[PDB]
Order: sequence, then structure tokens, then C-alpha cells
Amino acid sequence: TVVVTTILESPYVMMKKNHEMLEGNERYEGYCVDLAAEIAKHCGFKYKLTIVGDGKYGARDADTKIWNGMVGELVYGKADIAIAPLTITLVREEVIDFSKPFMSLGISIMIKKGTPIESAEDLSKQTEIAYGTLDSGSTKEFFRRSKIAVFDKMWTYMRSAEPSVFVRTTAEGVARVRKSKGKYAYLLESTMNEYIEQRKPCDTMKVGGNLDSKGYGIATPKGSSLGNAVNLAVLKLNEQGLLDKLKNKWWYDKGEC
Amino acid sequence: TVVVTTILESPYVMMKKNHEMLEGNERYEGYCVDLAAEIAKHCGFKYKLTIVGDGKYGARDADTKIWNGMVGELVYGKADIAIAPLTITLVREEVIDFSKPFMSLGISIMIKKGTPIESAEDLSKQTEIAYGTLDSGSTKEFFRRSKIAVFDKMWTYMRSAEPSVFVRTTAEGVARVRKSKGKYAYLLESTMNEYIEQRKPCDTMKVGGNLDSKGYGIATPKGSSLGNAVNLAVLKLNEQGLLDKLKNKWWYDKGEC
Ligand SMILES: O=C1N=c2cc([N+](=O)[O-])c([N+](=O)[O-])cc2=NC1=O
Ligand SMILES: O=C1N=c2cc([N+](=O)[O-])c([N+](=O)[O-])cc2=NC1=O
Repeated sequence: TVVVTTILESPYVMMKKNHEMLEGNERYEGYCVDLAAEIAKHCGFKYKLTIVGDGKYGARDADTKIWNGMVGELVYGKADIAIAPLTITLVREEVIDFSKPFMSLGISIMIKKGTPIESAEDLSKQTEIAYGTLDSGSTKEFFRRSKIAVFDKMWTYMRSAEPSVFVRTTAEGVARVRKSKGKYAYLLESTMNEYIEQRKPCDTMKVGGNLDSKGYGIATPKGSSLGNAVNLAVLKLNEQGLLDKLKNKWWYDKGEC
Repeated sequence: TVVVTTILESPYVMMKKNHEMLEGNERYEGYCVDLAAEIAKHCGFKYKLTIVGDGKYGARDADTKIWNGMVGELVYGKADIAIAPLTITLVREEVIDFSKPFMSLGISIMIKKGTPIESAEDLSKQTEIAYGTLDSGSTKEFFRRSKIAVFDKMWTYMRSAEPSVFVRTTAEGVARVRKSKGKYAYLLESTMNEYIEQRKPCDTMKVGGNLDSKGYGIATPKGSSLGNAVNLAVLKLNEQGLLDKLKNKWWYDKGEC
């Protein structure tokens, strides 16, 4: 039985309301739960969904050299595959294998409806409306390293803004936008942004085009005997229109706004 | 010296007008020429750019079983690597390996400026403005296989439309949009659509969102000693902003509109 590590991130993997009455894989629902069943069908395996212990995606502590999260579970042999919204990055790709992306995304801007901001350029031209990113990760790194005039200006502002515009978690960034009365905008991944936009109380909005591009992929330990088939399954599912069907299902069909 | 196969497709690879006075890789210019140099540098190999003999991407004859194009050049050992706008697809990944995508794209609609069409649903609700795809390939198959009502409606129309709405080449689909006085819309790659949008006479426009998601990838034979490095180089180039810099350079900085 293949041990699948995943993460409780909506709408990818969520506990069903009546989860206490259920056991195993049936306790969960979501985009990745559906995707897991599809991957298993196309690769011919049985699996057990397990939520990553530390609730993380996966980063390497710079001093201790240790990997946490789902990446850590793969690197250390605790799971056979990770079917979750895990970003395909260079550092991760160096220690684990990734399938081709099953979903594309990029940095975007989330505002509280009513806020007079329509782009990154709008944000950069003022300070009245504070804006920031998660305190660590791809979005923060993008701005810190950017050579582009507009993004570099946003970085100079964010890195010295007081009080701090950085947040510890994505939920905090979304909550800060919602409870800041039009005075805060949050830079986060487009997928999460468009998802929140379809959730009650329907008070947020995604503005402007994506600032960069990246993709989520299914991961397996380096040299895994599942890698090849998993990759082919992703490509097949995309061409069959299934990946798009699942995106529409969990974001819009199940939307509230 | 690595033998790289590529294709003369703008703005990816263009033969400099004064190529006779030039030698080797210096005879060409374009997005893929710049990409080849970056990949070569980040993988530590010397290479020679060659233009695919039959000028094709790579398709397997339903009867002959023979692979044409760049894919054929790889599976038959005529080239070690393909650095071109080669779409990552299931049929091709069955016989060659693809790196993570260096460019994202999807089926899009090209119209003559002024055409009262903003989406696929708009096209599907009328017949006055004819629309079609290349007479063979990915975009045609997308419509033929779709279970989505709008796309199925569009297929039923294109299949029996008279005069024929299918074109022999991409250049013909583009020329047909330009010369049909707003009475023809062309379905093609978003990358090519946005490229043509930046070329004189500046009479075309990309409208609506992409109907699907695909990516271009660097291709190498199965078991290639170049596979791992190439993959890492693509991710690094994306994270350092180089791929976005490259596209902006060839599509917009050099744009004529
Ligand atoms: O791998 C990752 N995947 C992510 C996926 C999401 N997600 O939205 O699914 C988010 N996020 O919530 O912004 C952050 C992420 N950070 C990561 O490091
Ligand atoms: O792999 C391929 N790559 C393509 C790239 C392009 N391109 O973007 O130049 C086109 N197109 O433009 O139609 C068609 C393609 N067809 C293919 O089958």
C-alpha cells in the first residue's frame, strides 16, 4: 500500500464535516483527494492518504541541513509519494523527483473589495495602503532578488515598513486583508487568491496579472519506481481535461460568491 | 560537442540575414538561441545548433509508426537534445524525456481587431464569423475529444463548416484572420497569438482566456546524461527571472506595436 503524504490545505485536502464517522481515505475530500484516486487508477496501486506530521510543505534548515514537511517525508523514506499543491522548485528538485506540473500559478495581489488598487504598479506608487508577503518563501524571495524597477521598489518599501507587513502564515495574510479596512493588500499565490475570492464572506478580490510563474507537481523520492508512471498519468489527465474539470469543481462549482 | 536540434519558428530561431558571413551558432538569433546558450552554460557543455531536417515538431504516423520532426531526430539518434518550442505531450513523453516547462501556454483565440468576439462561448453562439484550427494536431484533437458543452458545440460546427475552416499551416490561419475582414477567428497557441499581436500591421488581437494548459519543454532521449542538469537549469533560470526576461525581450522589447 502506497503511503501518500499530503497537507490540509483547502480545497486540496479537507476533512469532510462528518469525518468522525469515517475512516481512512474516506475522511477526506478535495482536489488532491480526487487527483490521488486518479493517479492511483492510472498507475495501478492502492494507497493510504496521510497528513504530513508537521503540517509543512518542505524547506531545508540552512544550519542543520534537515528537510521538514512533505519533502522531508519523501527524503527520509516516511512516504512514497506526495500528492498536494507542492511547488516545483530547484532546491526541492535536487533532493526529490517531480512530475510535470498539474497546476500552474504565480504571485498575485489580494485586496479587500473597495481598495483602490488594481495592480502591482498601483501598490508601488503609494504607501497609504500597506502591502506584504509571507515572511519566508517563493513570494518573498521573488521581491528580494528582483531586478525589475517596480518589484525592486516594492521590496525596498516592504523590507523596511513599520509596523511589519510580513505575515507568518497564508491564513494570517488573508485575515489581515479582511480585517484591515481597505488598508492592507497581500501578495500570495494566484490559486489561493482565486480560491478565497469564491469563499464567504466574499469580501476579497484578485487584481492584476501574475507577477511570475511556477507550477505544483506530484513528488516521489529520487529514483522511485513510481516516478515514470506518475508523470505520464499527470500528462494524460491534463489532456483528457480532467485537471481543468477538478479545478472548476473545487473553485467555482463549489463556490459561494 | 552536443548536437542540438531546433526549428525555424519566430521568434525562437531566425537565421540572421547576413548568415553567410557568419559561422556556427552565430548564424542564428532568437529566444531559443539565447535559451540554448543559458542551458549550455548551466550544464557545462559545448553544442552545435542544427535546424530539424523536415522542419517539423514531432508526430508519429498512425500507420508507418515513424516519428518525424525533432522527436524523430532524437529517437533515431540524429540529435542529442531538442531546444525549441516543443509542447510537452503524452505521446511524445512515451519516447523522449521532457524537462520541466520553460514556457506556459494554452489554446487561444486570434481575431482581427474589431471582431465582436471576446471568448470561445461567443464564437460558439454564432456562425457569421467563421472559426477553425490547423487541419491536424493538438488544437484540432482538443475540440474533437472535448466533453465540455461549449467546445463540443464548436467542434460540431467546425467539422461540417463550409467553406472549410481548417488551415494547412499556422501562417495560413494568421493570414486568413488578417485577410477575412473580421469574418474569421483562428484557434492557436497563446504564445504565437501574443507574438503576432506585437507584429506589424498590428491588426490582430488575442481575446479570452486559454482553453487549456500546456508547456514547452527541452527534450532529450531516454537515458540521456543531459536530462537531470537540463531540468535543474530550467528551474534555476525561471527562479532568477531569466525566462521572463527572455520572453519580454523577444515578444515585447522587440515588438512593433
Ligand atoms: O510548496 C508549496 N505549496 C504552496 C501551496 C499553497 N497553496 O495555496 O496551496 C500555498 N499558499 O497557500 O499560498 C503556499 C505554498 N507554499 C509552498 O511552499
Ligand atoms: O510541439 C509543437 N510546438 C508548437 C509550437 C508552435 N509555436 O508556438 O510556434 C506552434 N504554433 O505556433 O502553432 C505549433 C506547435 N505545434 C507542436 O506540435
